[PDB]
Amino acid sequence: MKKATCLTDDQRWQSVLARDPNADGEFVFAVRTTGIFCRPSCRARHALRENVSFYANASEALAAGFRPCKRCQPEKANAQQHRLDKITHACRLLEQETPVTLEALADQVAMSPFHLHRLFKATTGMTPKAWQQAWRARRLRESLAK
Ligand SMILES: [Zn+2]
Repeated sequence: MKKATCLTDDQRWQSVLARDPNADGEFVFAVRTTGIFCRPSCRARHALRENVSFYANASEALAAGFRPCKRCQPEKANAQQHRLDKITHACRLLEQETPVTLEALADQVAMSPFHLHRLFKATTGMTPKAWQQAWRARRLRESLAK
């Protein structure tokens, strides 16, 4: 209830230095120099540890007489933003046995086969075709085959 600042200056400065894009409700940084207040999150190098103000909500700092600074995720913007989290979702989504369309997976991610194939290779390391063949090869080799 009521998105307020942290319990101390050090505790709040943490979220600021952390640059957590999911700080929707953290605290807006008021700049006395430029006279602007950044959304709860934000990570733009502005105002040192003395020339910066702390506001619970953008409405609070704005009323005081400051200009709002966007581009720091104010509310509703990034759906996920993550290469590892994306491929992880694909790996689970592609838990079928029948050959699935490549571009189809590209449709959900809204990217080309170069990104998915590259990302999947950067994390997984092996293509989806290798996974299926891996099980078959393991079942055959497990019987002292080859
Ligand atoms: Zn900002």
